[PDB]
This record gives sequence, structure tokens and C-alpha cells, in this order.
Amino acid sequence: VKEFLAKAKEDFLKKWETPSQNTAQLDQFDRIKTLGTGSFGRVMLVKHKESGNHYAMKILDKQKVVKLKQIEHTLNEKRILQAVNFPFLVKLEFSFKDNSNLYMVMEYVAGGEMFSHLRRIGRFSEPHARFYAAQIVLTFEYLHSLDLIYRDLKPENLLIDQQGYIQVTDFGFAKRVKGRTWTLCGTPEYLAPEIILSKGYNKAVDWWALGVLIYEMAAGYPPFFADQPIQIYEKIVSGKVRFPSHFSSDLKDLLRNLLQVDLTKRFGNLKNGVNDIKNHKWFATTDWIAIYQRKVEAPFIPKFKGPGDTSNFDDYEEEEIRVSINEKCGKEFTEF
Amino acid sequence: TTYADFIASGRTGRRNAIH
Ligand SMILES: C[C@@H]1SCc2ncnc(N3CCN(C(=O)[C@H](N)Cc4c[nH]c5ccccc45)CC3)c21
Repeated sequence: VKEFLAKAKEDFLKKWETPSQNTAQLDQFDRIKTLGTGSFGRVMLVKHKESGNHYAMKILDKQKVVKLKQIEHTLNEKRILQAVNFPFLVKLEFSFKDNSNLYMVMEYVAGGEMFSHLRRIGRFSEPHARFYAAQIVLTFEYLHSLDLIYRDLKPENLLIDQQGYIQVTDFGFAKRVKGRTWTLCGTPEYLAPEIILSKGYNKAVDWWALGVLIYEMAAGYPPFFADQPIQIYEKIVSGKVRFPSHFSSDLKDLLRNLLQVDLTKRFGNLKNGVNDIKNHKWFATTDWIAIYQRKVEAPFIPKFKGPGDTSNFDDYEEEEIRVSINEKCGKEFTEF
Repeated sequence: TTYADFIASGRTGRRNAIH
């Protein structure tokens, strides 16, 4: 594993130091349908004209990015995504910009969000939840070894591919950082206590969030929920967790060590690092190399309906892609 | 049950990032 990560790091740093830029343009694609949405634009299923391949095009309105003060985070997202390479990370296939928008064109993952399947089915069995969890463990091992913090783990940001495996999307809050960092960002249910308490935090926030994800997958609801974000934060900070009746002893023990307020005690954050998690009883049946190699048979394979089927995705209202004749925010996004 | 309280709550749909 040490030699694997060493070469991964040389590969990543070459791309981090000289990023890809301007690798397509809007009129190379025909827009088909919205696959998903957010505050600063949207994701569309598109067909690339010359190859016929389908992609998921994330379109960000530069003026909305500036309004929500996400300039630097959007530059982080794209610089990081163009540089990384791991089986469970979605690939950025192209990127470009025009007078109005920023574009990141990814491989289209037609199985939909884990969030959809999780809410519909209700909850995942422990073997089903552990198969997904193991991929996230290996993915955070890889990201953290590049000094990247992910910061937005949740079922909404996990897509299920045609093999039943996970692809992590949405690097909007990902950041390359060697020290402590301070931005209040993430999703409320998934925030580690040290984020809420404004004291500076590091990569162990991702391992707390893996705790929240595993709990939610296996319970069907998160460990801390309330109608408003402020009431969510009060519960996280008190830190008391209750477990469903059906949770295994092994699972509850893993969760008490991930959802641990005390940094000196939180798994993934000790001297043994990720191996405290890999070697936990809950993961005893996990063959870590076979998961990396995608040799493990997936517990659920979304119904496949041909290239460009969107039936594993919700419907969304459809709006014009406006491109001004005046360049917006040209300086701010120069490096994009 | 916690499941009922969750299902009756206002946070069962896709959740937005904060900034
Ligand atoms: C963009 C990812 S990358 C490959 C892929 N394939 C299919 N659908 C996708 N969707 C589109 C729909 N999504 C959503 O609607 C989310 N519920 C909200 C969201 C807003 N901005 C984003 C940026 C990246 C990922 C998701 C979002 C997530 C992923 C994606």
C-alpha cells in the first residue's frame, strides 16, 4: 500500500502543479435533461456530438458562485478533480468556461444517487452498508495521502455505477491542506463537532462523517437529526448517540469510535491511522484488495436501461442555459 | 419510534450544503 500511494502522489502532483484547462466547449454537446440541482447552477445529462457518449455536465453560474462566496472553493473543486484518479472517484472528462458559466463534464453514472435507493428501500443491511463503507475507507485513505480533505460525505454525493460500486462526486468543498483549516462548510447532519465549535479542524472530520454515513446507511436515518440546522448542531455537540435495536455489537462499537468527540480517540486519527478502521471486527469479512479491484459481488445492481436512461434519477424542472455576450468574472476564474 | 420522528421531520429530502 505504501508504494502504491507513493506513485499515486507523483501522478497527482504533476497534475496539481499544471492543471488541465479548456478541454471542450459547450457546442460539442447536446443537452438532454437535468439529473440534479443546487444553489449555483445544475447537472445535466448531455450527449457529446462527435463520440455519441453521454456525460453529466455540471454547470455553475459564475455570478451565483461569487454571490455565495464560493470562488476559491470552485477553483479547489476543479483543480483537485482534474488531478485525482481512484476507482471510486468520478472522473472529470472535460472542463471549460464561457462568458457566464463554468463547466465540469464527468462520466455519467446512470445508477443514480445512493440517497434515492436508501430512502426508497428504507435502510441497507449491514453487509450492503459495509460493502459501500469499505469503498469510502479506501477513497479517504487515498485522498488524505494527497493532503486532501473531502468535507461533504453524504448519500446525495455517492453515485451507484453499473457494477453496483460507488462513485464519489461533488468536490465543491474539497481542499488541499497541510495544516488545520477553519471554514464552516459541509452538510449539517454530517458536521464533526470541531467544525461546529469553530476551533480549526483537520482530515479527522472525514472519518467522523464516515461514522454518520455508515449509521445512516444501516439505520435509514442519521444519528443526529432535527427540523432546523441549529438543533442538529446541539445534538452533535452533546454527542450522545442511540443505536437501532437491530445494529450488531460490532457495528455499534465501530460507530462509537468514529462518532467520537475526542480527537485523541477517534478512529482514523490515531497512530495506526486508517488501519484501526480496516482491522475493526465489523470489517472482518472485508477483503480490502478485492474491493479495490472491484472483484467483490455488489449487493445491489441498479436496473440498467440503455445509454442515456435517467429513470434512476428524479425529475427536475428545466431552464435555459443563458450565455451573456459580456464576459462575467473573467479575472476571478482565470485559472479555471 | 425514531424512524417515525424522522419520516415526519422536515429533513428527509436531499440536503443542501451550508457555506
Ligand atoms: C454530477 C454527478 S457526476 C456523474 C454523475 N452522473 C449522474 N448524475 C450525477 N448527478 C447529477 C445530480 N446530482 C444532484 O442533483 C445533487 N442532488 C445536487 C448537486 C448540486 N451540485 C452538484 C455537484 C456535483 C454533484 C451533485 C450536485 C448529483 C450528481 C452525476
